[PDB]
Amino acid sequence: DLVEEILRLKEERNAIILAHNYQLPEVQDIADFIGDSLELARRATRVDADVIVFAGVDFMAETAKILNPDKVVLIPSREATCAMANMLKVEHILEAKRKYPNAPVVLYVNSTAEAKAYADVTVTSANAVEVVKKLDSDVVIFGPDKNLAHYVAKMTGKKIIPVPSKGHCYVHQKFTLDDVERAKKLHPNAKLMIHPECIPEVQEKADIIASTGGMIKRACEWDEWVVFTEREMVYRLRKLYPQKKFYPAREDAFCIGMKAITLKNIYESLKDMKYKVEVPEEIARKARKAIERMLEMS
Ligand code: SF4
Ligand SMILES: [Cl-]
Repeated sequence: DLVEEILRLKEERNAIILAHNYQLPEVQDIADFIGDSLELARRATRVDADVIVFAGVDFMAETAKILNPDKVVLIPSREATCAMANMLKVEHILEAKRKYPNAPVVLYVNSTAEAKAYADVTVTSANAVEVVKKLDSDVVIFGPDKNLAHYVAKMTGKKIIPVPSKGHCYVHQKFTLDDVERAKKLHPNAKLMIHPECIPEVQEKADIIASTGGMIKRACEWDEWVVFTEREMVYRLRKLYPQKKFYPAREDAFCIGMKAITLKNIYESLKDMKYKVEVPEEIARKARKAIERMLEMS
């Protein structure tokens, strides 16, 4: 019984389990806190636990370690990785900076810790517009997601240069205008909640544009929603609001990296104290500073 074993080991290890909204239902069901990556990392800084088991992808566990350097942070599989974050290389940032010497570098939190060390400021989907509006430059380097960059450009009026030029999340890139039309045909009383990682023409059809935390916040505004994000978010929303109706926008919006994590490797993570997440000191210090500037600018 993996659940019973996990619960006992969590107590033995003085551990907290943090799960991203895209984790499998059986993982969400054993987590202590569920949410998006930055919010989970922040909430753990106020928790008296010795060990964090991060049920999510590598950059999320890295952010938890950056903000909780004094805790052991475990990732259940090193194959839990983010294809979008991995598209942004330090080279891309430096090459972009050498080309636009006066442009600030704004890093979406969905990005490696190493990339964060070169950012002037980080952003979440929820604070990206307010942060970028406060930058003096009308030209901004933004990464790694070109679709979020386009949304920020629209809402700020600034020129936003995506780094890398084609950075994107393959899960969110799948959604199309045909998916929007089908959603309205199959669920005519639903409103559309759309992640800003979706393509701009799909963003324009949204009733609300928000990442997963904002979807949870704004779900109270209507009783039926079609959800344009990774499909496990539907499970999360149905558990939060059993009185509402939620429908996935697609049959295939599946993040392979998120689903590298299973109940069995959460058990093995606590049993064997693996896999330990470490962040080099200089990267961690610089990544912290960009995050702190984000919170001051928002
Ligand atoms: S859903 Fe997209 S952005 Fe999130 S971890 Fe998976 S690949 Fe990365
Ligand atoms: Cl994600």
